[PDB]
Amino acid sequence: EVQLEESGGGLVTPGGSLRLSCAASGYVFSTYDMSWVRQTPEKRLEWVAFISSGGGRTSYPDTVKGRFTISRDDAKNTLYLQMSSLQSEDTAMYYCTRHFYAVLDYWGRGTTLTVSSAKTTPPSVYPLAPGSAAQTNSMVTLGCLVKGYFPEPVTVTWNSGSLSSGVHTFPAVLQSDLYTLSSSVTVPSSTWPSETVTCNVAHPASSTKVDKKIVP
Amino acid sequence: QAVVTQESALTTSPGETVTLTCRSSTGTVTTSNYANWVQEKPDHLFTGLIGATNNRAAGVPVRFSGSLIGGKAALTITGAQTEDEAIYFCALWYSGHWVFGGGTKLTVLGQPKSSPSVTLFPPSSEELETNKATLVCTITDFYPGVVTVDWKVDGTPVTQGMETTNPSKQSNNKYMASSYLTLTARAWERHSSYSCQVTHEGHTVEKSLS
Ligand SMILES: CO[C@H]1O[C@H](C)[C@@H](NC(=O)[C@H](O)CCO)[C@H](O)[C@@H]1OC
Repeated sequence: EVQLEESGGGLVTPGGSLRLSCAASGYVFSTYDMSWVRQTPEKRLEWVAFISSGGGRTSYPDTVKGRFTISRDDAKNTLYLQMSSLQSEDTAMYYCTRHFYAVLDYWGRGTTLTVSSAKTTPPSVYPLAPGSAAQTNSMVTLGCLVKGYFPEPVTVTWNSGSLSSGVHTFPAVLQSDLYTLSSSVTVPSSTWPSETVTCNVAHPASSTKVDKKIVP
Repeated sequence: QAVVTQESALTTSPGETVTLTCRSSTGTVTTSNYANWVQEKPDHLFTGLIGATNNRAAGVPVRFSGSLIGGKAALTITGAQTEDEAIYFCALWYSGHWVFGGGTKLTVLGQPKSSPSVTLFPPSSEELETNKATLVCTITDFYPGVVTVDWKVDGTPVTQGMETTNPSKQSNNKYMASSYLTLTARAWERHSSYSCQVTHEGHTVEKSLS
């Protein structure tokens, strides 16, 4: 059972250095050529480095030439990516893959790298109330705008976990070096505003928690 | 170096045959480009399907095939199945360098088409106090997973200050997305009408606020 496992990513600041590891198992690691590839936040895949069986050839795209260095340790079944001069466009999930006779068949699970100078920052939480008695239906949708935090993630719950059907929490966007995301819930018209609906936002990197009550 | 381009999105139905293509800007794809096709499924799970133009990997269903067609590499799925809805990337080998395409979002109709449910929210009093105003347009329950969102302020199309998330898959396999219009609280007080328009499968759902 072929397995590739990357690790070593986390948060660094521009100008920093870091070594990612890709540990292989379940096949004879020394026979194959390998590559590292990253998937960016815009969701594109970019090839980043290549090393052949034996280590005699390595090759890189011009954007990381001179900064990244791939190498391999056959005795430990592990592929490395030495990164220096990191820049914020290096923020991505990094994956190792093997060249199985020119077929990129097995890919690892990937490790996240965020390169940013932002400081740890708790979010501000604002309520999203219909802002109209034009209530489409007998269902009313409400929300929480979770703005300006760093880094990810945040977890959103409603009424402390008691309200869980009809919740959509969207992927976060990057607005000016900080993240923003929204979560919404749709409830029956007779629930609100008779009953209370609060969004509970937890931000683990800053150990902060915010509870926002949504009022008409 | 080369620019690699693939169809952005395709829609097929289960049991049919779809073909996805990959072209180089360099001119013509060849056997010595060892075209590869990698599948991406939800939760960033990558699987190599085809490499060396037409060599299928082990365990990959037989309905996937690779070939070169009119100067391009191609992937055909004969008998597309429901679990095939996913993103497909191609990579071309340039004497030591891999160059990947943008990836095609392939939909395999596994449920009736479903129109987006759109909700447009006004900025709150508490964010106004900070001299900023965020308009949030939430779009859910749509299938297929591709939408287009346009904003208008007083009937004029907005060209900056907006950010839309990429469609993400819901529990029920329909998709959702968010869009944001970021203004200053002065700007919010100077305009009367705000509109969020969502275009899905030829139909436009619009939500406006005054
Ligand atoms: C000729 O170079 C290409 O085609 C070659 C066949 C590849 N060699 C290997 O894949 C393997 O690692 C061979 C096992 O030693 C190499 O990675 C590359 O793949 C696109």
